[PDB]
Formats: sequence, C-alpha cells, structure tokens
Amino acid sequence: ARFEQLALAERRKEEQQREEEFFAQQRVEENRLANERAQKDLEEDYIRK
Amino acid sequence: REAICIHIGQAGCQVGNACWELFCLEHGIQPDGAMPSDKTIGVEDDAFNTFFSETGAGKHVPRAVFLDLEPTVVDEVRTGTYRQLFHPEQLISGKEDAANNYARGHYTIGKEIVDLCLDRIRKLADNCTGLQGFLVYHAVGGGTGSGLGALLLERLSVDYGKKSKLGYTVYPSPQVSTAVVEPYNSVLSTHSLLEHTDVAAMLDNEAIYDLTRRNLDIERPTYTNLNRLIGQVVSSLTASLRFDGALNVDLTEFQTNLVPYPRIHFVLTSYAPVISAEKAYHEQLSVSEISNAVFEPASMMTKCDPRHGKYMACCLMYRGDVVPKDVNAAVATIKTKRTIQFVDWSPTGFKCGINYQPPTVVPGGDLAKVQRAVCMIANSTAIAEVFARIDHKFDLMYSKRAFVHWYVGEGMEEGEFSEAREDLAALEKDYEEVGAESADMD
Amino acid sequence: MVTPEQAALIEGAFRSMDRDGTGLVRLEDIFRVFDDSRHPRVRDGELAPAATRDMLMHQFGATAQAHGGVSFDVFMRFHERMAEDAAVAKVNDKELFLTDTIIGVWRLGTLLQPTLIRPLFPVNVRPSGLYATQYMSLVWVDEVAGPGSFVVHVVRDVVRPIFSRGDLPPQLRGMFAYPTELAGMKIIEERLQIATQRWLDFVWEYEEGKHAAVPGIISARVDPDTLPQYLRDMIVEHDVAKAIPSLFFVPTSVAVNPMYKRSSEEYGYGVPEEVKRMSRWKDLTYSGQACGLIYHGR
Amino acid sequence: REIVCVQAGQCGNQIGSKFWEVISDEHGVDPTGTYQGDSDLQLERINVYFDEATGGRYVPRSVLIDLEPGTMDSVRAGPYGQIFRPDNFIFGQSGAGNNWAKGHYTEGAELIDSVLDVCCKEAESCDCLQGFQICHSLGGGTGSGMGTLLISKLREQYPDRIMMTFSIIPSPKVSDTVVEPYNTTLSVHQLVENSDESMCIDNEALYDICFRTLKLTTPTFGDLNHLVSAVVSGVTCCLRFPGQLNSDLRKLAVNLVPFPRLHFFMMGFAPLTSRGSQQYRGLSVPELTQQMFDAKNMMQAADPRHGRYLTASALFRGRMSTKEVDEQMLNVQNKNSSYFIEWIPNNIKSSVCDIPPKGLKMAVTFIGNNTCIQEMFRRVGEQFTLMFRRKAFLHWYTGEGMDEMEFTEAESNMNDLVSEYQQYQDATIE
Amino acid sequence: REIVCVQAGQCGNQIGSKFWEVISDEHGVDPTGTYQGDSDLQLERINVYFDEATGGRYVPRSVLIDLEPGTMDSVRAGPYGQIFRPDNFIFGQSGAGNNWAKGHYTEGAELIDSVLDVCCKEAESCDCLQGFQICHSLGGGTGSGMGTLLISKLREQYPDRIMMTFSIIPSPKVSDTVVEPYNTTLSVHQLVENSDESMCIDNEALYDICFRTLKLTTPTFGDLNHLVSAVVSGVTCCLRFPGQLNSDLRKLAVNLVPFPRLHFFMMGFAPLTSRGSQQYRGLSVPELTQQMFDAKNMMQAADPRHGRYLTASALFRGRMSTKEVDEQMLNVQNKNSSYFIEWIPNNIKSSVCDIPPKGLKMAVTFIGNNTCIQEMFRRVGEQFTLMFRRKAFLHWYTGEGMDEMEFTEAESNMNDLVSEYQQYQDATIE
Ligand SMILES: Nc1nc2c(ncn2[C@@H]2O[C@H](COP(=O)(O)OP(=O)(O)OP(=O)(O)O)[C@@H](O)[C@H]2O)c(=O)[nH]1
Ligand SMILES: Nc1nc2c(ncn2[C@@H]2O[C@H](COP(=O)(O)OP(=O)(O)O)[C@@H](O)[C@H]2O)c(=O)[nH]1
Ligand SMILES: Nc1nc2c(ncn2[C@@H]2O[C@H](COP(=O)(O)OP(=O)(O)O)[C@@H](O)[C@H]2O)c(=O)[nH]1
Ligand SMILES: [Mg+2]
Repeated sequence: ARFEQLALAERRKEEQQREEEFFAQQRVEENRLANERAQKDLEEDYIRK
Repeated sequence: REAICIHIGQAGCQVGNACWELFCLEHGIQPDGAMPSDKTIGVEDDAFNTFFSETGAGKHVPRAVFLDLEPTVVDEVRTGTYRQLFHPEQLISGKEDAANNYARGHYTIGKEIVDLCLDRIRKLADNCTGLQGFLVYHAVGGGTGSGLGALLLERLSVDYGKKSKLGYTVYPSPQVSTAVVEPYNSVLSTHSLLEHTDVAAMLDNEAIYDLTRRNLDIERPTYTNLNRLIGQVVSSLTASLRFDGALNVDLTEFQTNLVPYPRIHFVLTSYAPVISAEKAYHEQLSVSEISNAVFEPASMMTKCDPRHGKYMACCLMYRGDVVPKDVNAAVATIKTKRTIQFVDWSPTGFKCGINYQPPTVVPGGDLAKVQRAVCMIANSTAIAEVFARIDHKFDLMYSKRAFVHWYVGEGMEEGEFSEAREDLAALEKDYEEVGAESADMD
Repeated sequence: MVTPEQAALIEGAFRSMDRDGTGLVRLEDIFRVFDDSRHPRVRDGELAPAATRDMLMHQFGATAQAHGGVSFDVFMRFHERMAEDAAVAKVNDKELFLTDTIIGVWRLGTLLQPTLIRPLFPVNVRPSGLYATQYMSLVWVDEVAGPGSFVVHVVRDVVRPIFSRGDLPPQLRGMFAYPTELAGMKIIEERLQIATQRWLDFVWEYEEGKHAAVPGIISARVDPDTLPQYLRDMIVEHDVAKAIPSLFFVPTSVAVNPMYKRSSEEYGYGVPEEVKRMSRWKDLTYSGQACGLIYHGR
Repeated sequence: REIVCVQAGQCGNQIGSKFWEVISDEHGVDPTGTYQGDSDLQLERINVYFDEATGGRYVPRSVLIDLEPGTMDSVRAGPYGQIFRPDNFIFGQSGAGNNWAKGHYTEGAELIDSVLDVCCKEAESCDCLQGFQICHSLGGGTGSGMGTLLISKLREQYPDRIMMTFSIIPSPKVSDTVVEPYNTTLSVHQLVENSDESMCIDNEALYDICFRTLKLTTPTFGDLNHLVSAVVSGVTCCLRFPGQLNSDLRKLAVNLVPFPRLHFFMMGFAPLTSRGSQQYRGLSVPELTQQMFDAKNMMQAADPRHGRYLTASALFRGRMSTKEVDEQMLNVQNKNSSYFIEWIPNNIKSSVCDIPPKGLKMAVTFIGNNTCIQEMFRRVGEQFTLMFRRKAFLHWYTGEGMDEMEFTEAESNMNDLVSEYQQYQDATIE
Repeated sequence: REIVCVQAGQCGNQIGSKFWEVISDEHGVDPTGTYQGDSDLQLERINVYFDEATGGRYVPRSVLIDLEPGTMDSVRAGPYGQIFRPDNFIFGQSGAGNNWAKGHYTEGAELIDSVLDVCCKEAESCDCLQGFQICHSLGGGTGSGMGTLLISKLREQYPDRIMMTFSIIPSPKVSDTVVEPYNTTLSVHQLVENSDESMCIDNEALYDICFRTLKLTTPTFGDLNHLVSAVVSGVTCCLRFPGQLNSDLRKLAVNLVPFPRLHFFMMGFAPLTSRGSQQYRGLSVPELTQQMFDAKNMMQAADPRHGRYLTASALFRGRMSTKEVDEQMLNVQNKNSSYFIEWIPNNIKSSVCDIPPKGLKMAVTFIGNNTCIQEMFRRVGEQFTLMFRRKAFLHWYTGEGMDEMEFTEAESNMNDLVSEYQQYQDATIE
C-alpha cells in the first residue's frame, strides 16, 4: 500500500510545479504593463514638443 | 456506544473537518451519506452507531453540531464538498464575532445564542439510547471559544449533570503568539474549565510544529497537518469503543484510572509512529520501540518536559497487531529505566489497552501506513510549569491595566480578574503539594 | 556585417513588400508595414513610438522624393547601418538580436490568416499555464479600409481559452486573439450588452452538409447587432446547435485557476477511490477468504 | 456586515474615485454596474460594499459631499462616475473659502441636515451595519470643518458602531495653503474625542515612496491616490473573503489600542517593486516582512527608529504557511528588542487571507501604533503658535464668529496629546 | 556555507566583472542567468555564491560600490553585466578626488549607511553565513578609504565570521599617481588591525607573468584581471566541490598564521603556459610543483630567496594520487632545508579536489607566508618618509580635518609590522 502512497505524492509534486510556472508568467506580465505605461508618457511628451 | 461532538469557533470547526473526514473514510460512508455494500448478507455492522445515525431511507448523518459567531467558516462548510452530509440545522452561525473579547462572548452575545445550542443538543440527545459523553474541541485563546465555551459548559453541566464532558483544548503557546490579549482569555477560560470538565487534554501548536519538522519532512507546515494529527489521536482514543480487541477500555475507565483527585484532570497526549513513507521501509516497528517512543519528550504534543516532574498514572492504548506478552515486556522495560520516575504512592502505574484495528491512512495525509501504533495520555506534575509562565505574562500585563477598559466597559467587574488569578494560583499550589513524597513528611 | 540568412530575410521583405514588377517601393508602404511595437528601445520603454517615423523620414525621404521610391541597395545599406548600430548594443548576444529585431520590425513570418495577427505560441500547442485562464478577445477585419491596413474591431474578454486554436479551419484562426497580441495595430472598441453569465456555442462548416463546432466558448454578452452578418451566423445557442444533424464537437478542457482556490479544499482529496477500495475490502472480509488485514467490526 | 463610505472635499472625492475603481475591478463590476466576474467567490460577499438594484445592478454605498460642484462634475465625467446614485451627490452654492469657520458654521449648518438625512436613509437599509469609512484632508476648508461636523453627528447617532477615518495632514514643506495650521489644529481637536481610530498620511511621504522605491520619473496624484486606495482596500480584505485566520476592524481596534486616546496609526504596504527590477526577486514571506518594516515604505515623515512600537498588525493575503508568519514575527521582535515596549510580552498580531490582490502572488498591509507620531503634531503646534501670538490672519475667523478662547483650548488639547505620547515614548526600565 | 563578495573602486569593479564571468562559466550559468549545465555536480552547490530568483534565475551575491558612476556604467555594459541585481549597485554623485581623507571622512560617512544596509540585508538572508571576501586597491581614493572604513564596520558587526581580502598595492616602478604613499600607508595600518588574512599583488608581477610566461606582445588589463580571477576562484574551489581531502578558508587560516599579526600572504598559480609551448609538455604532479615553487611565477616583487617560509599551503584540483603529493612535499622540504623555518616540523598543508577548472586536467594554487613581504612595506615607507619631512602635499589632508598625529601613528605601526617580520626572519638562532 505504501507504494500507492508514494505515487500520489509524486502527482502532488507535479501539480505544485505547474502552479510555480503560472506565477512566473504573471510576474513577467506585470513588468510588461509597467513598460507600456512608460511608453504612453513618452508619447505624450513628444507630441507636446 | 455513541458519543456526540460539539465544535465551537474557528479552531473547533476546522479541527472538525479533519475529524469527520477521517471518521468517514475509516467507516466507509460516502461524502453524500451513502454506504455502498455489494453483499446481501453480513449487514450486521453496528460500528458506525458511535458517530452516525441512519434515517429510514438509509442515509447516514453524523452526531455533531458546529458553533461559530462569524458566518464565514460555517458558510465555507455549507458550500464545500460535505454539503450533503450535514443537516443544515446543525451548522449554526451568529451575526458578529466576540472580537477577541471573552466578555463579549460570555456576557453580551453568547447569552442570546446559547438557548439555540441547548435546543440542538436536546434534539441530539432525544435520538440516543446510551450517551456516554460529549467531546469538545476549542481554543482558549480567542473570544468566542473562551466565552461561549465556558457558558455552554456551565449550562450543559447543570442540565445533564453527571454525564462526562471531554475537552480537547489548544492553549496559547509559551512564545509563539497570535494576538496580544491571549493571557487574559486563557486565565479566565481556565477558571471556568477547572469546575466544568471531566478530562482536559492539553495541546500546544509549538510542539506539533516541532514534531512535524523533526519527524515528518515538512518544511512549511500549516494548520491542516496539525488538525489531521489531532483527528488521528481522537480516532485512536475512540477506537476502543468501535472495534474488537483483547482488552477493551470504556471512556469511563480513563477518568477512573487517570484522575486521582477531582481537580487533577489535565492530561498530556503523545503519539508514537509519526514517520514518513520513505522512512517507513527502513524500520521495523516493534512494540518496545513504539513504547519507548511515547515516553520520549521529543514525542510530546505540549511544550513541557516530563523529566521535570513525576508521573502519577499512565494510560497506554495499543492498536493493531500487538500481543499482550509484548505489551507486558515493554512496560516492564520502561519501568526499569532510570529517567522515568513514579510517585511512591502509585505502585501500579499503568493501564493497558489492545485493539486489533490498525490506524487508517488518509489519501492526502502525511503519515505513513503502519501495522501497529501506540498512543499515550498521562497525568504528570510537570504541567504546573506551563501555568506559571502564563501567570507571569498575565501579571506583567495586569500590573498596568494594559487593556482592562474594554472588558470593564463591556460589562465585567475588575474583581473577576483577581478572583480567577487567585484560583489558578491555588491550582498551582495543589500541584506543588500533591507531588511531595510522603516519606519526607513521615 | 550581415549573415546570408539575414540577406535572405531582407530579400523576402523587399519582394513581399514590392507591388507590381517594378523594382521600386513607395514610402507609404514603408510607413504602413513598419512595426514600431517591436522596436527594441520602445519595447523596453525608453522611446516614443512617434519618434520612429521621423527616423524613417530622415533616412528615406531624400531619395524617395527624388527617384520616386526606394531600390534594393538603399534598403540593404539601411540594414547595414542597423547592424552597425546593433553591434554596440547592450544585449549579451548579437546575431539573434539582429535577426529577431528584423523579423519583428518588418512583420514577416507566419500570421493568422484573417486580420493578420502574430501568434504568441505555436497554434498547434495547447495553452500553457497563465494563458489557460486569461480571457481572450473577439476580433474581425474592418471593411471601409481594405485588408492590409491593420485596422480591426475588438471586443474585450468574451472568449474562454478552454480550446486550442489549432483545431479551427485556417480561415477562422484569427477571429480570437489574446490581449498581448493586439499591440502594434489599430483597434476600434465595441460595447457589450446587459446579460447574465451564460456560455454560448460556436459552429461552422467544412463541407456541404457537414458541420463542426466547439462547445461553450463565447459569452452570452456579445451584442449580435454590432457584428457583421456572417460572424453572427456562426454563433448559435447551445441546444439549437445540438439539434443540428451530423455535428462534431472539438475537444475542450477546463483548467483550474490558482488565484481563487481556498485552503479547506485540501481536505476532501482522493477520497472516493479510497472509500471504494475500503468498501470492497470490507465486503471481501464479510464474505470470508481474507487471510491478511481483515475488517474488525461487529 | 456592510460598510458605508463618506467622501468629503476635493481630496476625499478624488481618493474615493480611485478606491471605487479598484474595488469594482477586484469584484469584477463593470462601470455600467453589471457583474462580469469569473468566480463565485467574487459574488458571494459583494453585499459588503454594494447594494442590490433590481435584477443585476450594483450601487456603491457612498455619499459624495463638496461645497463647489467642480469636483463632482469631474467625477461624474470620469470613466466609472455613472455607477454612483445621483441622489447621493450633495453640494452647496458657495465655496468654503479655505476657511474652517465657513465650513463649520456658515455653510456647514446649512447643508448638514441633508447629509445626515442621506446617511440615515443609506444606513437604515442595511440588515446589520458595520463601521463607517471616511476620507478627507485636514488642511483644507470644507473637508476639515464639515467632515469633523459630520463625524460628530454620526458619533451622536451611532455610538455603538465603528468610526474609521483616513486623513491627510499638511507637510511642513509642501505648503499649498497659508492657513494650514489653524485647520489642522481644530481638526485634530475634533478627531481625538470623536474618532475610534485615525490613520495619518503625509503627502511628502508618498512622494518619497514614489521617488525612492518606484523611481517614477513624473508622478501624479493618481499614483498617490492609488497607494491610498491600495491600503484602504487592504484593511477590509479579511472582511470580505475567506481565510485561515480571519480578522476584523473591531479585532484590530481591540488589539491595537491599549488606552482610548492612543488611537492614531501609521500605514504601509509592502510588495511595491521597481519598474525595472522585478525579474530579480520572487515573492516570499521574508521579503514581505523585510520590506514591510523598512522606513522607506512607511507613509509618514516620522521614522520608527526615533520611537518605540506599542503594537503592530500585519494582514497577509495569499496561500502561505502560518509557521513562517509566527516565526518571522518572533524573530523580528527578539532581534530588535529595544524598539518594542517591554511590559507587553508580544506586540504583533498576524492575520492570513487566501485571496491576494489581482496580479500579485502575495501582499501584506501593515498598521503600526508608534509614539513617533508625536513629531507631526509638535511640528503643527509650533507653526500654529508662531502665527497666533501676533494674530496673523485671525480677523477672518473672528468675523465669522469664533471666540478667541477656542484657539487656546485646541492648542492645549493638542499639547496634552503630545505629552501623553511623549511619556510612553521615553519610558525605561527603572 | 555562503560567501559574500564586495567589489570597491575601479580596480575592484573590473576584477569583480572578470571573476563573476569565470565563476559563471565554471558553473554553466548563461549570461541571461538561466542554468544550462550538464551535471548535477554543477547544480548541487550553486547556493554558495548565487541566490535563486523566481522561475530559474540566479543572481550573484555581490555589492558593487564606487564614487563616480563611469566604471559602474562600464561594468553594466559588459557582456555579463545584466546578471547583477540593480539594487546592488551603490554610487554617489562626486568623486573621491584621488584623496584618501575625502574617501574616508566626507563621502565615506555620507554613503556608508546605504552599503551597510545592503550588506546586512544580503548577509541575514543566508541560512548559514561563511566569511566575507573583499577586493580593493590600496593606491586609489575611494577603494582605500571607503573600503577600509567598510571593513572596520563589518568587523564590528560580524566579529565571529571570516574577513578575507585580495588587495592591489602600488609600485615604485610604474606608478600612476604621486600621492600613492599616503594612501598606502594609512590603508595598511587599517588593514593590519581589521583583516583576518590578506593576499597582496604587485601589478609589476602580473606584467612579468604576462610578458615572460605567456609571451603576449601587447597585454591589457583583461589579462591581469584574468590571472587574478583565476587565483581568486581557486582559493574557494575546495569549499564548493567534493574531494579526497577537503579544505576550507578557516582551515587555511588556522594552518598558515602562527601569530595573529603575521597574516599577509603571497600567491601563485601553476599551469600557466603559452599557446606555442603547450604542445611540448604534459601535465604531472612534479611539473605542477616545480612551476608552483618557481619564483618567476609569484605575484609579488619580493623574492622568496631573500626570506624564509614560515608556513605554506597548496590546494590541488583534479583526480590524482595522494602518494605523489605527500612524497613531493617531503622531497621539496628535505632538499631545500635551509629555506624553511626550523621550529615547525612540517610547514605545508595539502588538499585535493576532484573537479578541475574547465579545459585543464589538473591545477594547483599556492599560498605562502614568507618574511620577504617585509621588503615591499619598507620600500613604501621609505618613499613616504622622503615625502613627509617636506610637507609635500599635506594641506589637502589637513584641510579635510586630519591631525598630523595620525601620520606618525600610521608610520610607527607600519614600522613595527616590518620589525616583527624581520625578527621572525632572524636567520640562524645562535
Ligand atoms: N491547531 C489549530 N489552531 C488554530 C487554528 N486556527 C486558530 N488556531 C489557534 O487558536 C487560537 C485562535 O483562536 P480562534 O479559533 O481564532 O478564536 P475564535 O474561536 O475564532 O474566537 P473569535 O476570534 O472571537 O471568533 C490561536 O492560538 C491560534 O493559533 C487551526 O486551524 N488549527
Ligand atoms: N494626496 C493627494 N492630495 C491632494 C489631492 N488633492 C488635493 N490634495 C492636497 O490637499 C490639500 C488641499 O486640500 P483640498 O482637498 O483642496 O481641501 P478642500 O478645498 O476643502 O477640498 C493640499 O495639500 C493638496 O496638495 C489628491 O488627489 N491627492
Ligand atoms: N591590476 C589592475 N590594476 C588596476 C586596474 N585598474 C586600475 N588599476 C590600478 O589601480 C590604481 C588606480 O586605482 P583605482 O582603481 O582607479 O582607484 P579608485 O579611483 O578609487 O577606483 C592604479 O595603480 C592602476 O594601475 C585593473 O583592472 N587591474
Ligand atoms: Mg475568530
């Protein structure tokens, strides 16, 4: 029976790995959003000039 | 045969989820209350009766109430996976919390809710024919657990009288802390709990964290691990009622054997084969190894060292494949040891129990699967050290009346602090006096 | 210098950009095709998108207004200057930087056939972690300005990512796009309509009398009057779609969202399998013929 | 358990507009008022801040008050402005003149009956009322005078509920108005009796947050109001989502205030990360605890190193271990033990909530009760006394009708508040 | 067991950039920061120098400090510069002026708190901290003054850890600056108190290595910094890979220093050989030991033949027999017996590590404690005394605020260090 216990543990390990990949993608997305904000500000200044 | 469980507040409801998860998986009732069985003969299986009653349609329902003052946790129970198991009346919720104030639970708000609770307990007790106690799970650090737990235990104690009340209690840890006002609530709780409980089992979260770090291989434990461990302990203690065995032990035998004098009812709890699945194939698990394990201070679920005191009585519960001769040989070997000492007025220090059903393995659980286990509850004078540090922290806060205006404004006389602190001081003196060897007084 | 593969890419861009057979390209094509959103400085966020137009004018107009266009040699030496400026760049690697910056700025490669949207990941690959939860947008090509002007109509957050875009026919892959893929081209926004949270079916045909569908990917809040005729023809309510004879359903998978899950959900995990096994064990013990671990009830 | 919001004056209405944008986004409410969320968890506590209109619609439990309609017309013209109920906008016909006495005595008594009528109409619709939330500046004119008037009336009418305030107080350096000391002193006098808990923010501290931590090149009031809306929406997060260790505004108040006058708190919010250094640091409990106590991230000019912590509270959002929280709070208290008041054995309360703010894996909001707050009040009192001795602008206020005795009473009361903070600040083991 | 690197001043930043290139190459870290290695042995000790940032990435545990950003902008522009965490770069707004007193008293005390805050934040993150590693030049301005200031502060805050320094010191032959003697004398005075173990390198020795051994026609500072990065990465190599006879910085210090003031060591590295010559000679333990002890290959101007070895240490990298090492060290000690101090029965410690630097079958690094190091300090002291009698440039330092008494103290302390080394040299006894 302890064999099957180990198998279920392995499945849980894979699931948490997937969650970690998700969170990394989210961090990259937020960096992109900040870059877009800076882009808009520079465009407005150029139009003024 | 049957027992009814009362869960109060946040810790008590969350521990209840783990308990009923375990009891369902151990008996085999489906999450919707069903119980599949493919054989037409051999239905005569009354063991569920301790915790469930069946309807005329054959659905099973469990003998529990859930009590909380905030809605969120019980509404989480209402929407979860076990929605269909409980009758919706059993899940009781108030409007607003006791805000970590014992005074709000006891005086203002619990007096309104308490009569509904008593009506529910009556509704349970009417569907009974041999009730032999209540099991209560709570923490004394929070407001509703302290105030409503005391009020409810007082009312239960007047109405039902002699019937036994067994408490599993989470006390504020000696240096881990979650809220500032913990000492006041714990002192005031302990004052009520002294008069109105038959056995009280003490737990500290700091000990279960240490045990889960050292023995299990969990770097970042959370409350679900502790609650699953507590559920396993309760299942071990109640297994003696539910399955066949060589030496059975009824719940009244614990109180008769463990409690020498009527105030001395606080007991320590420990569990032996806490081991991981990878470790489990490296070790044999004989009777003597697990018997030696329950006595190591690394095994305790409360942060006290029993080497700083004297044992008065021990109750040893063995479950699984054990033979009585091995239990006797183990207990005699323990008795030989020099770091284990008994008070000279207690020559026959041990009670044994032996049950054939091995502990159940829970699909998400962290304990390994093992063929045998032993669980110990013991009464020892070392606990007096636990109260003294709480008393010092209370004295430190009360010397400047640091928060008292909330409690006095919500309705309590200032005198009640001094009364409770003097009564717990007398309990400390009782534990000092009981432990003095009679050969010294001649 | 430029490697031969970069020369091939430049040749392909010039030829695909060249209308007619004449070896000249209008400056309007240069302006329309060039992609500012893939400019390195703009992507990192330290230059304004309108500054690229002035640079293009400064490099190209002097010969564009004189010879009526740009030949191949001026384009090639423009990219030679590009490489020379990228040589002193801050990036660790130089060849890949030049290659993918050329690909990004000149909009070459593989694009989804309608509305010409660049895919983020290969279309045949199932969606990964984050993109399995973020809602997608409904997009179609405008008609008052012809295709190739890169102006589209957009409705935000009306498509679930539960399906894979590789199963759709090649002429409908570009109808659904992610928010990150809309950067670099003009957008016109449309307004939703008040409705409840219902999910709606998408159907189409691949042969006369044969239909294929994907179940429940369109929100019921898409307002049908704003959409063109064909696009609202392909959207139909679920049971009506079910009643259509000889319909096939594209496989869809729903993925958990790790932003909205609780701690108490950990308790009831894997319990039906264990309880089934326990019931089998207990009935086997009751029937007899059990010699190891046996049930010890009453 | 529903909260009613009141927004007063220009600063209050501007902060409120961003707050209701942030809250509507977090619960997925479209600016038309329609629910567009993607989990039942969003819907099941929407009642806490929204009222239900017939079939779908949600309305935000807020009253907007101002003395000149310029701000209300600006918020109505904004992208979410339509959501607000039209009858909830209260305005007069002539300005406060940046004068406390006008806002309190002349236009105040004229409008005040209509605001109490609207708040009671809004309050009595709730099935059970939790505290009120008020945003205003103390340096202004209608904000200070009419805000404190309304606070006093609500404390008369609802003494058993909770009263919570967020308040902006003038920096000594970024002077936008000459008469700031009078308005601040009179408002602090009103607050120490009426309020249950008051949080104070310096605009200079928000500028230092933006420039040093976020390194923004060209900040605007939208950023400052976003920081404020972030903390405001964080304090209530445990009210409206499940968690492993629930907490509540009343439990925070009970654990933070040792004695009833000591109810002024500092605020901070931890996971602020710079625009170009996000790939370099993963979120973790050590990172949040280290950033959370860094004075760069605290929203007042006084620094904790010049005072001592009586109590602190941390509210964590996300799926995380309790062990890491308890052991971090123990380690920080033990290693820096001289900065914690010694007659309390444990000064920090923790709370844990499952649902983080959108787009962050984890966040914490920090509330601290620290004696260094006395430095702000002392500075305001010095500036007030310097002008009052010579009567620098007093004829405006006296012409409205104030007795000069009010200024000496208000000065004495503020000086006693400073003294009460000072005695606990400088105690030592003797 | 975690090491913290500090790179200070222009020399420090350049050596650090080349060192972190060599270490990142040896552990297979891409310049994007992604692990791309091909054996678990590479991964299993990455923690020693790198912290793990989210989704794969590793960041190097180093603080970069300088007073004018020109160098810092140059290192950020280099091929590996992106790997470094932006917050770890500390710079001011005006230069050291090549003046020790400015670097120590005026800009030092102004900047030092932000460096100590970063170093403490970084140190307290380790689960168990091993010693610090310090790189700086003594001839510069900010390097000498602020480096020794920071070293003194770290010795106050972490006295139980190890403090290790690599230091570049001027030359009488190829100086870049006139006021070198003051900065060198004051820095050596600070170092002899603060440091636990210090290695000294002359640029003249690196030029002779490059020109004579490698036969480069036109060497550049990149070659000198490669030689330094090779020895620096070699001393710690046994800390972070398995071996038959493990060694550690603390074990080296305990075996090399007989008495606590005698902690200045000479360095060499053996498998140096020109691309033309490499086809002519295979690697073997006799060849490495012979090259290792040849004075041509040692990185100081002083020659061992003019002094005596108190103690020495050799760290071997590669798969090799213990028999060859022990018998070689015995044979060298027995055959040249007049050059070894007689009251120690065995002066050499050996250590063996399995994993060589990439592309070499075997290598050894040598650390030697020899009294001929006294000749360098005496020479610097001579030039200082020549300059000081005439007050040649003293008004700059006195104008910063220094008392002249510091100069006489620093001269006396350096003279006593030279005397102590000379006394232990004492050729013969009686
Ligand atoms: N073992 C365990 N302990 C818990 C759990 N939740 C809270 N505690 C502990 O119990 C004490 C807090 O008590 P609570 O249950 O939160 O108090 P309450 O019953 O909710 O009372 P109110 O706050 O007034 O609603 C602290 O010592 C916590 O460490 C839990 O899930 N498991
Ligand atoms: N942080 C912040 N401060 C503001 C904002 N608007 C005004 N202030 C400040 O508040 C003070 C002016 O008070 P004001 O709100 O105009 O008073 P009122 O006229 O009574 O509404 C000045 O110190 C302004 O800098 C805002 O949107 N955000
Ligand atoms: N070996 C070596 N020496 C250097 C390097 N850079 C500068 N130096 C020497 O260090 C001295 C100049 O010190 P510098 O680093 O500029 O001091 P700083 O201005 O405080 O940083 C001169 O003797 C230079 O020859 C280098 O990369 N390698
Ligand atoms: Mg509670």
